[PDB]
Amino acid sequence: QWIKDPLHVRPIAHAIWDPHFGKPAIEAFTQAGANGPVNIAYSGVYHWWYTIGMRTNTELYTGSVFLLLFASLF
Amino acid sequence: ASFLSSIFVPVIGWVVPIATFSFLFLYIERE
Amino acid sequence: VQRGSKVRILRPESYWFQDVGTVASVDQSGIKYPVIVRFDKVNYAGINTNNFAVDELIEVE
Amino acid sequence: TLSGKTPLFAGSTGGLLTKAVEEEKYAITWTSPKAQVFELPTGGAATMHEGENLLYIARKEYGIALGGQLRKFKITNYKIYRILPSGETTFIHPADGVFPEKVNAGREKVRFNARSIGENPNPSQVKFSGKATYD
Amino acid sequence: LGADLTPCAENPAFQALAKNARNTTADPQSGQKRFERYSQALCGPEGYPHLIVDGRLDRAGDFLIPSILFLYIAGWIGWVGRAYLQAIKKDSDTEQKEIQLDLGIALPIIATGFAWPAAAVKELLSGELTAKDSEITVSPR
Amino acid sequence: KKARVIVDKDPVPTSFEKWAQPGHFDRTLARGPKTTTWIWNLHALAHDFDTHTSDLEDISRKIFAAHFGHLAVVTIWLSGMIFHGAKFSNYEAWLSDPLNVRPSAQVVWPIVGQDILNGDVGGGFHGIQITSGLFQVWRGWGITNSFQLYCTAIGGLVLAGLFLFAGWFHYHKRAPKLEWFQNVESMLNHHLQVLLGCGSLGWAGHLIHVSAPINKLMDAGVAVKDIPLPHEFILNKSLLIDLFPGFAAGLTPFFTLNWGQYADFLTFKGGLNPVTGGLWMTDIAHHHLAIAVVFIIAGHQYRTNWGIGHSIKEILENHKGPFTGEGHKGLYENLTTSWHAQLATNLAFLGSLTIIIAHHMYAMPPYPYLATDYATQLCIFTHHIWIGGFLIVGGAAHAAIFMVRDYDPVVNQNNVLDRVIRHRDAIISHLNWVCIFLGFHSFGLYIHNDTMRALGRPQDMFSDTAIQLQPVFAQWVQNLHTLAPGGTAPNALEPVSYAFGGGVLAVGGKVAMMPIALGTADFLIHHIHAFTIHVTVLILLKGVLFARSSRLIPDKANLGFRFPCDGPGRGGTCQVSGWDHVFLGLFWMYNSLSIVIFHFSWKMQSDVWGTVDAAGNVSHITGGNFAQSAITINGWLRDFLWAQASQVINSYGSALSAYGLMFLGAHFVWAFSLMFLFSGRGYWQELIESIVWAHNKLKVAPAIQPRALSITQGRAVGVAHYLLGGIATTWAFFHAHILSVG
Amino acid sequence: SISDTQVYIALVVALIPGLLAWRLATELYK
Amino acid sequence: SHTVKIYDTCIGCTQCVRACPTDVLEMVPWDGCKAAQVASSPRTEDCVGCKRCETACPTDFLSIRVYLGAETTRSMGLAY
Amino acid sequence: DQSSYLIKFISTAPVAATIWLTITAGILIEFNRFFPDLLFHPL
Ligand code: CLA
Ligand code: CLA
Ligand code: CLA
Ligand code: CLA
Ligand SMILES: CC1=C(/C=C/C(C)=C/C=C/C(C)=C/C=C/C=C(C)/C=C/C=C(C)/C=C/C2=C(C)CCCC2(C)C)C(C)(C)CCC1
Ligand SMILES: CC1=C(/C=C/C(C)=C/C=C/C(C)=C\C=C\C=C(C)\C=C\C=C(C)\C=C\C2=C(C)CCCC2(C)C)C(C)(C)CCC1
Ligand SMILES: CC1=C(C/C=C(\C)CCC[C@H](C)CCC[C@H](C)CCCC(C)C)C(=O)c2ccccc2C1=O
Ligand code: SF4
Ligand code: SF4
Repeated sequence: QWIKDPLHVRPIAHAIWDPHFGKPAIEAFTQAGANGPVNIAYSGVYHWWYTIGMRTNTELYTGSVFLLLFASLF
Repeated sequence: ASFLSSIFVPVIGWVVPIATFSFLFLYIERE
Repeated sequence: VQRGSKVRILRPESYWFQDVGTVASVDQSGIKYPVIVRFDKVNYAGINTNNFAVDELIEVE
Repeated sequence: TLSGKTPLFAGSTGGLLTKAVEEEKYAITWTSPKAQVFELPTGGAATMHEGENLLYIARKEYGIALGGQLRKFKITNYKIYRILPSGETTFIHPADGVFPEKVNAGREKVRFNARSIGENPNPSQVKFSGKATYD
Repeated sequence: LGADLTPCAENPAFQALAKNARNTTADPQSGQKRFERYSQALCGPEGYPHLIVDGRLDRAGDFLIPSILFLYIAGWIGWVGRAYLQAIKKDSDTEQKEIQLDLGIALPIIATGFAWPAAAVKELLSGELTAKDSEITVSPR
Repeated sequence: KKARVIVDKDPVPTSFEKWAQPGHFDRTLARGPKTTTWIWNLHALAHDFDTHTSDLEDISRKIFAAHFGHLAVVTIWLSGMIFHGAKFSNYEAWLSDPLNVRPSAQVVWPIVGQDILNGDVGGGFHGIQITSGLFQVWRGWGITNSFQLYCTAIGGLVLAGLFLFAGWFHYHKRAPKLEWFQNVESMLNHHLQVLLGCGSLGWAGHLIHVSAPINKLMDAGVAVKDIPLPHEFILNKSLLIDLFPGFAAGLTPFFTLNWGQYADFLTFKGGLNPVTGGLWMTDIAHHHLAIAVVFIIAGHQYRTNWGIGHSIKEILENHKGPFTGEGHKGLYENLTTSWHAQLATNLAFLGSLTIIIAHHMYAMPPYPYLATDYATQLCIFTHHIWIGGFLIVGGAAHAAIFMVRDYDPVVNQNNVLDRVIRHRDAIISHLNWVCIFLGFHSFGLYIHNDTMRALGRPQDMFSDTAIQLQPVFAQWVQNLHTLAPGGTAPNALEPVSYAFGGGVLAVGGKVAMMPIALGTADFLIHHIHAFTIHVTVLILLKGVLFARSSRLIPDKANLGFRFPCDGPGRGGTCQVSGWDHVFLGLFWMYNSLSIVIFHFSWKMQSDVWGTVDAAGNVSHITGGNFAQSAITINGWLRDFLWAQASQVINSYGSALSAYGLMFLGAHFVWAFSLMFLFSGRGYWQELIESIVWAHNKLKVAPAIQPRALSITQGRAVGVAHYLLGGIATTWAFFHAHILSVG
Repeated sequence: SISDTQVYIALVVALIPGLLAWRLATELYK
Repeated sequence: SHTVKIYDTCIGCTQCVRACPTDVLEMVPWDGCKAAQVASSPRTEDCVGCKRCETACPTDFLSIRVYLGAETTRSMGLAY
Repeated sequence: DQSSYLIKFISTAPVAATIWLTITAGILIEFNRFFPDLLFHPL
């Protein structure tokens, strides 16, 4: 989604699963066109990954599984 | 797959601490 | 060195290392640090005297 | 072996804890010329008896501290004993009956370095060895 | 010089500030007299005098002249201070003369402190300014 | 034996010799400086008279002479305040228009642009607005012109002169012997009967003859010039009769017990004068008369020279019971042989009294046009709370100093003091627990609330609209005090304070005082006060009870009151001394009182102070935001500190700019303190070594060898700058805020 | 987003460095 | 326990021994100084590491040194 | 002599400093009273 409009869409870091949240808080953290409560990413990883040619969640996923195996090798 | 959050967050929150603190407590008090 | 001789200290752990002191007395015996040297300025403990060996002193006067 | 009656008003919450039963305990004995008030190691004004007094104490420092106070009462016959849970009483101060500040023949030099403190080796020299720089 | 600097007498922001200039002292013209003086300075966009401290002679008043005047007064104070310390060290009760000033010694030194640059050069070119490193106490290495 | 005047003649010859001999008073300091530590020690030991000489008589004389010195400087100060009132104020303008004109008695000189601080304070006058309440004091005194202040100021300078002479005379010329000083029964008799009793009778006199008439006419809207001078009410009785008919009866009703004949000028009205919003002068008159009688009676208790009376020693010795062994036996000797035991007591109870005064003066504003002067109200409350808190910590310090220096085991064996030492582990362990319990069940409720509000769960909060914690006991006491007039105080018309209940009383447009309703926010903040007081006491009590010894250091009394530690051994013994407990208690006293004055400031602005519509609707200064905001830390940060700091931070280019500068200056001094508190001597001495090397290199090495401050001085300097910076910040904050909104 | 299967593969692949991290940690303790 | 080493710069003033709150130190015969006695540390198991002995020592630099080592019940000064 | 004792007291560090810094402050305050607002030396 962020690829299509990088200047207006907010990058999501990860999902929030917190039992302690009330409904107002869940509503408050439901942002950046997410279905549930999420944290906006401020690490600039989206910008970085987009610049270096990644365009799909499948590519990001394949990157993550490779890095597990690369961590495993070390 | 979202249901995994309902499993993992409680495990990392309770099961892992209890298991880790229980073991480390028994290890530091072992004579 | 003898009584009244101004001496510079060569002991590196001495508060007065490379400072001038006056020889108060030299104990005529076989003790390792016979020369009692008084100083104008006190150390961190507030003492102004200390025993030194002749090799730890340079007579300046 | 420890003779002496417990001083009057010797009671306080600053006395022996479970350590005295489990690890080790100390006693300090002294002969007083007269019954007189003295401050206990851990607070409270106790009363010495005329004659042999026995005070149980948690730490040897209590004994040495009280000893210092007994010296102000012109009393120098105080003896400190370490007592183990097996009831193994050991006379520990003054070690050889003479007070350590007074010189006594028979005592050997312990942990004496035949050098000035400036002449210790560098930590780099004794690195990966058992010995320290003050050995 | 740079960053939207104009002469203060040309900057509209300055003139706007000058018209509402607050009187510093009892003198009721002190507010206007300030902006009359500051007109010769370089002003930023907001109309505050910016000082140029690069050693430009046309801006010598900004930092260069204050610098010379400070170094002359500070050097006086330091020299007079040093002079007195060296004077009392030749006496017996030197420590007492530190906390309780010998005005007999101090005031003549203070008076002759105007000529400190000459005294500083003379003492620099006599090896009488510094002590030898071998004769100064240091820590074990 | 008999109390009598017995002095030594010419004990100390007067000469400037010793003025030229700094540190003459201490044998160690007399030898002179070798290091810069000497210069600090000089000031540190200057007034520690017990270390000067062993002789208790010589110490007693020094203390008696020093007190005349301190009375002289306080009289110079009070004379200065009144003089500045007479010469450099808008007092006369403020009398003519109390509600509109702003009190000011400090005019700044026009230099480097600081004349901006001379703001428009009303009465065609430019100066710094004063918050000391001097104008309300002088109005209460019945002072109506600048000449009366000039007379009072000069009178003060003469009294300050007399106090200086007294101090010189009673030290250098006619110094009382120790016998004199130890007449505690005679001193209590004279101080209860003359100082307090006759002072209160005297003042009742002034109130009845001068203040009440002059204030009554001013409240009737009579012009200040038209009001008769205070002596005209004595010389011309007719004028006084017109205001108070009871004076027609003369002095016969007093002697014949027909006291109802004075019911018009000796009242028990209660509440506040509706014109001024202060207490009734006639109530204040009767108070001071009643006080005077009770004091003059009270000060005939102690036996002096005529057998009749109590001996305090016998009273103390007789008060013992089955829990307390010998009871109060030996305490008379403690309090008559140790000045530190008396200073401990007097600082503890004067400090406690000053806090009572703070509370009683806001709730029952005793001066005319005080209640509506919200700037004065806030400032005098905060001021007297601070003085109170410092004095209490001083009490604890000097209690610990007594325990280390002046405590005798022989005098104090199996008495209340001895027996508290013997269960000090039980005292401190229980006080430790109640501190943790109060901490969790007071502060933890704020953390609960912050978290619930943050998680969008206001229904789960501790609040009036959620889980309520109503202070039912304080609510019940408020009701009893509100029902008192006509009921359990039949001859009272109004309650003692409108804070307890009754109506909103309003003077001008503004609320003088109204009922201070207590809810969950008031329950929570009261249990924060309980917490922060119990922790301060834990520190200070631990300081006093473990000053002489502990399970860690048996011979702590030998190390003294003020020593940095007994070395890194036993795990480390940093700050074991009674001095170091005072050091730590000061931070907790500061923390405690900060929340007290913040509580007062916000609660008064949200729930009490504000404007009153013609209809009678009260619009508060912060619109009753306390109930919902003061139940979270975020609410304190946002609605109190952030919100009310707007005035101090936006003060530059105005008459309040000084408070903006003080605010930053104080933030700086506070932060500077952290250098001293967080660091240690070792680092600074090693840095000084290198700096000394450079001074040696250029032959400017001082004869008085530079030293890093002592470990204790490091801490003393730390806590000094911390308290100065912290308190000064709040001072600048409070002023800038309340001089804008209040 | 990524499928439930892909998430389950990642978890199973993550057991590999999980196991090897344990083996390294135990070996480093010796 | 802590280690307390004595150095040959000792003048046998006895001040360290007198200072010690747990009788670690004692004076023993010696020919090295005029006082004809040197400080010794036979009972370092009783040393709490207070460094009162170092504060007492009048020599420059110190002739007695405490090197804080393994902490025990006695060295930690615990009555429990 | 009592004069000598006063002079010694006046010449003591804190009194000497007070007199000297009061004179220094006095000089600076008066210069700024008669010549205010000197941000730089005019040319
Ligand atoms: C890090 C992960 C974590 C997770 C996943 C939770 C989850 C929860 N906490 Mg939180 N909590 C945590 C950390 C965590 N906590 C920490 C660190 C603190 C201290 C700051 C708290 C302080 C806290 C308080 C004060 C409270 C909670 C409560 C809750 C529950 C609220 C949900 C609800 O309303 O249903 C209702 C849910 C229940 C009534 C409980 C469901 C069954 C429980 C979880 C276990 C049943 C037994 C289990 C099978 C076996 C033994 C337990 C354990 C060994 C696994 C929820 C289970 C609230 C609660 O309900 O407490 C019980 C509550 O009052 N928590
Ligand atoms: C005669 C007095 C005098 C002189 C000539 C110097 C000279 C120097 N100081 Mg020293 N210094 C002094 C007094 C003096 N100092 C005093 C009283 C203190 C305590 C505050 C210091 C604390 C100090 C520190 C912490 C440092 C220096 C450093 C230095 C060197 C760099 C310049 C500087 O940093 O100024 C620093 C100036 C101050 C800290 C304020 C000085 C205070 C007053 C104005 C000086 C005293 C005047 C005296 C009362 C006059 C009496 C004269 C009368 C009797 C006739 C330079 C050699 C630095 C250095 O080591 O550089 C290599 C350095 O880091 N000084
Ligand atoms: C009537 C009140 C009173 C009296 C008569 C005394 C008397 C004494 N006190 Mg006690 N004390 C008091 C109140 C009092 N104190 C209070 C309220 C506290 C709590 C802070 C203490 C806490 C206390 C401690 C911790 C100690 C004493 C000690 C002493 C003794 C020596 C004091 C000395 O030499 O100061 C010399 C004066 C100074 C070093 C200067 C003090 C300046 C302070 C720190 C800051 C002032 C800032 C000011 C408010 C704002 C201006 C700032 C501006 C200048 C920048 C002396 C018997 C000492 C003692 O050993 O007893 C035997 C001691 O260690 N007192
Ligand atoms: C915010 C700063 C801060 C805090 C939180 C503390 C906290 C404490 N101080 Mg300290 N103190 C401070 C600053 C602080 N201090 C400073 C700056 C100084 C230097 C002067 C001191 C000097 C000092 C002294 C001299 C003393 C204290 C004491 C105390 C304790 C008082 C008892 C209590 O209330 O326990 C209750 C605990 C709290 C109020 C802390 C917060 C509790 C939270 C809200 C609840 C727990 C939440 C949750 C379960 C966390 C764990 C879960 C997680 C692991 C998943 C308390 C632990 C005193 C003491 O120990 O006596 C008992 C004591 O005598 N302090
Ligand atoms: C403010 C001020 C001031 C002033 C003050 C004053 C002015 C005061 C006064 C005071 C007074 C003016 C007082 C008085 C008082 C009195 C009294 C206290 C009395 C008493 C009496 C009696 C007690 C009586 C008795 C009797 C008789 C005789 C007979 C018959 C019976 C009878 C019993 C009734 C000054 C300047 C210092 C300054 C500062 C401030
Ligand atoms: C031109 C200019 C500039 C620049 C400058 C510079 C860059 C400089 C350099 C300089 C330098 C690079 C220097 C150095 C030096 C060194 C040394 C080595 C020194 C020493 C000194 C001394 C030794 C002194 C002494 C003294 C005196 C003289 C007096 C007082 C006392 C005393 C003793 C302190 C500027 C832009 C800023 C501004 C404009 C102009
Ligand atoms: C900064 C700091 C120092 C260094 C500070 C020192 C040594 C204080 C020195 C400052 C004074 C102001 C020096 C005054 C020197 C002269 C008297 C000034 C003469 C000039 C005037 C007349 C103008 C310590 O010594 C220290 C010790 C223990 C714990 C913490 C700290 C700590 O934090
Ligand atoms: S750190 Fe400082 S206070 Fe603590 S033991 Fe060491 S010297 Fe003493
Ligand atoms: S070690 Fe130091 S204090 Fe101890 S006897 Fe030797 S010189 Fe004296």
